[PDB]
Amino acid sequence: GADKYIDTITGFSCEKAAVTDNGFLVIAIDADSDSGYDMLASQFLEEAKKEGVSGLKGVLIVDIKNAKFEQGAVVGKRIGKAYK
Repeated sequence: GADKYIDTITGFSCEKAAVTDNGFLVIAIDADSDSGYDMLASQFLEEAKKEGVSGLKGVLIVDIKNAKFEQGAVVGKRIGKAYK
């Protein structure tokens, strides 16, 4: 699963992250803008796969300042995205 990867990037290259039930890796950053982070999403997706995280549909970037992490889901505007 993704726990080891998440535990390596948390507080390193993002503030919080989680895999959601629908198969996305959601990464929360201290964003200055409310859109435009697709390139970051693609870099994270590539890195997650390089570190052996399987089964991801994609990476979603959200702003730590407004996202709400719940069990199995993250609520908030996606400020960047990348698909498998």
